[PDB]
Amino acid sequence: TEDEARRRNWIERGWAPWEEILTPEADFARKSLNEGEE
Amino acid sequence: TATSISLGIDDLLTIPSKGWLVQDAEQQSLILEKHHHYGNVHAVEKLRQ
Repeated sequence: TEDEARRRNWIERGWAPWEEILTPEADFARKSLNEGEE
Repeated sequence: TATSISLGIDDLLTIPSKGWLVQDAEQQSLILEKHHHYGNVHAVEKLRQ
C-alpha cells in the first residue's frame, strides 16, 4: 500500500520530503499542468 | 530562344524578411531551451515548440 512503501522509503532509502523553493515559472508549471494541456 | 531565359545565383531571390523571421525563431527557441534546463517546461513542450 501507499503507507508501507512511504515508510520503507524513509527507513531503507532515506527519503524525506525536503522543501523545494521554486521560481514563479516553476511554481506555475506544477500548478497549471495538473489541469490539462491547453 | 530570342528572350534567352537563364538562371544565376542572383536570380535565386530570397524574400527580404527571412533574416528577421529566422532570427525571431532562433530567439524563441533559445529562451525555451534555457527554461527547459531550469525545469520550467517539460521535454514534450520543448519538442512541440
